[PDB]
Amino acid sequence: LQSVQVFGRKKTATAVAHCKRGNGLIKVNGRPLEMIEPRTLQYKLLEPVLLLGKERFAGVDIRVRVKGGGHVAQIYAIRQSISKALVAYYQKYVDEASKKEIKDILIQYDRTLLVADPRRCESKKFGGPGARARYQKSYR
Amino acid sequence: IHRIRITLTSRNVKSLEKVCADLIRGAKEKNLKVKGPVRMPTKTLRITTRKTPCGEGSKTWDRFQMRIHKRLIDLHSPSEIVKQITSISIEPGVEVEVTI
Amino acid sequence: GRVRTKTVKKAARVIIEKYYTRLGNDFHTNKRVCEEIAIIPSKKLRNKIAGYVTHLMKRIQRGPVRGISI
Amino acid sequence: GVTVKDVNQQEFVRALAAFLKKSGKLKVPEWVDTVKLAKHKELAPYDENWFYTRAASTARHLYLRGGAGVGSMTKIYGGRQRNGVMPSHFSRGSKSVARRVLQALEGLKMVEKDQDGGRKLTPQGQRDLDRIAGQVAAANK
Amino acid sequence: EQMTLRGTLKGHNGWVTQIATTPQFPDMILSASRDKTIIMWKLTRDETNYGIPQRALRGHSHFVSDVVISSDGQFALSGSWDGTLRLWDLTTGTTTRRFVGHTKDVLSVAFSSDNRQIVSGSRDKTIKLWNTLGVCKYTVQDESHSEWVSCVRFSPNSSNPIIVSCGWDKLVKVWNLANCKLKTNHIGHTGYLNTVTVSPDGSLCASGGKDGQAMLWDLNEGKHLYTLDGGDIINALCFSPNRYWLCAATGPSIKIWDLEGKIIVDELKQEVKAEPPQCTSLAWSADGQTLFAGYTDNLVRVWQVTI
Amino acid sequence: QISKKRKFVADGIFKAELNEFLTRELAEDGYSGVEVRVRTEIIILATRTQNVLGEKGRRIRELTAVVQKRFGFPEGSVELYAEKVATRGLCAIAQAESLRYKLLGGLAVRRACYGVLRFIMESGAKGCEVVVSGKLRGQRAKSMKFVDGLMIHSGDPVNYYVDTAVRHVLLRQGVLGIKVKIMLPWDPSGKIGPKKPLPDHVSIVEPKDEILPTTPISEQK
Amino acid sequence: PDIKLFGKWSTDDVQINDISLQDYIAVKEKYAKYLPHSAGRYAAKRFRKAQCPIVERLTNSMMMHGRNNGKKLMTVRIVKHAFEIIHLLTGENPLQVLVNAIINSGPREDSTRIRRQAVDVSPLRRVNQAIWLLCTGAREAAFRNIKTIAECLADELINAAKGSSNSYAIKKKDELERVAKSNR
RNA sequence: CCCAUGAACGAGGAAUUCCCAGUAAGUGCGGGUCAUAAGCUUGCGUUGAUUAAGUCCCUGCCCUU
RNA sequence: ACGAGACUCUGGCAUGCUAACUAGUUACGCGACCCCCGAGCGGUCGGCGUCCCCCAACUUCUUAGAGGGACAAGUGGCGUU
RNA sequence: AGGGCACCACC
Ligand SMILES: [K+]
Ligand SMILES: [Mg+2]
Ligand SMILES: [Mg+2]
Ligand SMILES: [Mg+2]
Ligand SMILES: [Mg+2]
Ligand SMILES: [Mg+2]
Ligand SMILES: [Mg+2]
Ligand SMILES: [Mg+2]
Ligand SMILES: [Mg+2]
Repeated sequence: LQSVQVFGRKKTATAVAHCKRGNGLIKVNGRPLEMIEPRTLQYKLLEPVLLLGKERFAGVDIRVRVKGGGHVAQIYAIRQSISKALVAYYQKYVDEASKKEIKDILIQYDRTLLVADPRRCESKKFGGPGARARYQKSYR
Repeated sequence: IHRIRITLTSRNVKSLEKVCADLIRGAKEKNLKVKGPVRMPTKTLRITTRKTPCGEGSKTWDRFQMRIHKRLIDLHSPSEIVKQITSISIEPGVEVEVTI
Repeated sequence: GRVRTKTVKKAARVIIEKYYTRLGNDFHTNKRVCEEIAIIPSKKLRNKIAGYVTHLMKRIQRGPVRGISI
Repeated sequence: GVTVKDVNQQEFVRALAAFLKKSGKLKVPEWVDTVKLAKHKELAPYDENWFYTRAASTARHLYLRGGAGVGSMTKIYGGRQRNGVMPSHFSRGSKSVARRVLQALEGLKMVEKDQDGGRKLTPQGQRDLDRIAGQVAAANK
Repeated sequence: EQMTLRGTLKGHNGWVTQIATTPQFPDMILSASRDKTIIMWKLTRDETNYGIPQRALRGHSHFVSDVVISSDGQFALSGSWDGTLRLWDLTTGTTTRRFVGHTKDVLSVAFSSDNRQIVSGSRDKTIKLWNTLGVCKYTVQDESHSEWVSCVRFSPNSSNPIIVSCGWDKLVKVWNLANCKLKTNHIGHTGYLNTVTVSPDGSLCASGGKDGQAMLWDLNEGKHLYTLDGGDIINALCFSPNRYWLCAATGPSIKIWDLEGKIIVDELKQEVKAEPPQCTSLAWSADGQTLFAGYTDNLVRVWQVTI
Repeated sequence: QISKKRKFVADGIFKAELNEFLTRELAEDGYSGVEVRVRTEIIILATRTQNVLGEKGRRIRELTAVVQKRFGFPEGSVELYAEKVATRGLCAIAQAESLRYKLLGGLAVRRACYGVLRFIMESGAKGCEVVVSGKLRGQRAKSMKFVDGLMIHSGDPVNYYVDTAVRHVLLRQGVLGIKVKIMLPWDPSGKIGPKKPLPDHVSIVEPKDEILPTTPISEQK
Repeated sequence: PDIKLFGKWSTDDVQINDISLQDYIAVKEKYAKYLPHSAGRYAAKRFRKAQCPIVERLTNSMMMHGRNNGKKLMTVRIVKHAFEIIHLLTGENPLQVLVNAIINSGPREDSTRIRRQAVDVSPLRRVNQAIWLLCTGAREAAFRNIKTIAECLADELINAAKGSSNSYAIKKKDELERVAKSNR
């Protein structure tokens, strides 16, 4: 029984990928990875598989459960969780060399595939509609 | 015996944690099966109000808040033993509710 | 800016003048030594003092320093 | 093996609506040609057979998430209400439409009342939806 | 016999703080690091790389300060600045046991000869004796060092079972393992101490630290034998398993002394306004032909004893 | 049954009203504060507990009776006790009341303020500030400030290092305002001052001078 | 595995003729991405936007005016359809067309108005202003017209790449450089 | 709430406001007010940029002679 | 010496610690449905249950306590250095 | 006369 559970975050969206020894299945909330909406950003989800090849994923089944945030943030959380889950599975049940090479590929393409973006919404302050904008000022 | 649930509530985290630790230490000394302190989400009561008593000047606001922290402890013990354990000195500001 | 105030600078100078033999060029060891030998109320202040201690130790190894009399 | 979650949901809804209309045992209210589906709508639905589409959508939602009542359905089909010169706000769907859809689905025996309240799919309804999903997958392939 | 540079191991992302080798597996070594991981290296000795990272042991919250390998080569014992010790199953790379009780950074760990006991020295100025199940059998704090306990070691000779400890109070102490009571107290050094090592025969104990002097003590006699001069701060001391040598990591360089002649055999200097990387740890191979040295540039260097 | 939010707000409101009532009732008796420990025990801190107790406890019994009647406690459930303030000179409320009654007694403003300042400083405070505002001399109003020692104004440490009190004095010509601020000394024990030191104060341990060994010496234990 | 934008357009054959702009038009190699949507922090530091892929910079500049603020999925779809239209109309690589349009639209000399004085224009500002002019021309062509925004963007890019005077960006660049010459 | 009625307004002169990163802007949701109740305010998330890393030209404030 | 800074709250990190039927995960058992084909250690399930007479392990996700973590600390350049 | 600072100044 070889499995890992690795999360990825984007804003308030959090996706946990369970990656176990398998035949190459990838699901998000029980749906095929190609069925996740919006499909404008389908390549964002497919990027880990396109970069690493289907051969790396051929030996694992990955099921992703995602919640919170919005549509785009969930897309980014899913892709980050898939990449981090594959890296963790490789570093735990395969050699360190394979983990290093796949991690290098992912990092070279995009660092957010492995490292979470820490940006969060800034608090509103009184005297304006938002964090920085102020209400219009009149003089006469 | 009976299953005893102790709910502790406070506005002071440090005193709340001290009381919880003392209760768990007492339960351990009495050799009781005690579920650790389950921490409920902290409640933040907020009141935002204008600073000025009149209506003049730059519209500045005070953001007052109160934080309520809640803990749960589960015990399998007789009621008398539970009361004896809860009879220890309780720090001020901590409200304890025992249910059987 | 990263200008350290007189609190940090004076604490670092006194620490170096009193415990020069236990200090070195390693920030983390200096931080442990500072927290062992001084009461510094906050972790951030401890880190700033240890960092300036490390900087001054490098300067002292490179040559004499006016502020510190060892 | 094909289940609902394996197919495109819009295509599945269209196929299931066509299946319900072809079966023709679904009870349709007399006022389907007069009403609009919510107070935040401006016009009645463009599709004359909107009732079958709504029933298929409701059955799919019950498949995905059982125990939903009329209030949950009105939340599902709610949308943005524009208020003229005033800001827009969320608004719920028509309770009569949701209730009639649920009752018609119960009449088809695809839907039964849940023990804890609300509605759920019967095993027959689950089987019908999975067969429709298989047909959709076959058509796509 | 002059040692030459053979290769480098480039896995770590922080200072290499300790290197461990075992006689059972000549192709496997361990390296602890400040990147909070312990790398198990498989030695290929190929043209491309001398060795590559085989496995990474993770679970420490702070710097890993010291690592040792069990006699059978199946388990590893590590200490860390997070104040805990960990026992690792090398086959799976998971932690089998956690040792808690030190209130500050754990600076040194050591296995007994039969691996039935574990000794740990920490910044809390306390020495702790444990069993393999993670229970602190004994805690020496009354007669212990007045400063950080920087290194603790076990004697390999079971005839006189003793523990050798060195701390930042410039003292070397000997403890009777039977009762964990002080036996000998050495007051030679003038600066804080970084390391104490014991000869394979158990007769010799070498101590080194800030003052740069490597002082030899007779464990049987209980007296100071002599003193060797190292230019820089001594970071690590190691006795050659077969040759009558003493190896010291003096600043950026490595000095080997022939104890028979008390003279320098060789000086291992890395080929270069920045200070050179410091050597932090030394470990001889099982056969004694290969010396592994850890440095502050996140590298391990391999020196081969060449005729 | 009542929600926890409402329960905590209600307990706070009860303490606020009780403190206000005791402030108005026992101002001349040196009242400084009240502690409510749940029978419900109510501890009244005062400089002159004899006047709080009254003739054979008559006044304290009256206070217990009115408290019980107003707040709806069951008869006999609430008990009131009186205690003396440990360091009268370090209580801002006590000093403000003392200054208020000195001013009501016709004492000169400068004399009364300087007397209070000297008493506070002799009590062990790091520093103090006394501000008296109003129609001190003539119709035009002004404020006189008397400061001594160290005083901090900004940041979190003000919350636990500075004790503040504001009081009103009803004179013939109008109201005078009294503000008393006392910077408490650092007390590791925690009795007269905060245990936590000032956050920007770094205290460096003086090393113990030691003699380095000239020659290696070994001892046997 | 070669990476093609939208899975259709390759970057290997794209050539940047102007050597001054070669360091400020990120289009190939490490800058080849499947989509013009990276959610990167290119505005964190100065000059870092030079690393942002040029297609994504165009997509960002299409999110105007206010009513379209933040609708990056819509602008990505617009750019995809515009590239499809460009390929149909010209037979060329849409990336090559975009690069040529930017090169031809960037003004090389401007006036600073300190009476005005002529000054040179840095390559980064050249790229910035080229993108701004192209997007502005497309938007103004599409406003109050049955022609869609994707078609207007495709026409603007094609004309700018050809250097034709039918391009809003080309006309604005010519006016700016003429004024700079006058104030020289 | 329903049916019906279907005005100005086709991007706004002189002038002028706010703002640099999860920010501006778009978008909705809570709290306060509240029997009835948000075009206000105070918070929250969601989508998410262009431009700049400079200056004393304007408006001010400050320092020296 | 006050003010600035320090400070308090907040945001971001921890597969390390503490530990949860008013949070969950994974595993297993039962059940529903799809695929005869390639019917399985299959797929989907916010369907039920597993300290709660007795029947399962854990804390990644959630909550919230303790501690850690960042110091212009490392390298290069400029600077009176 | 010279020198600083600020999207409640400008660029
Ligand atoms: K149009
Ligand atoms: Mg906003
Ligand atoms: Mg809706
Ligand atoms: Mg201060
Ligand atoms: Mg401040
Ligand atoms: Mg109002
Ligand atoms: Mg956790
Ligand atoms: Mg203005
Ligand atoms: Mg302007």
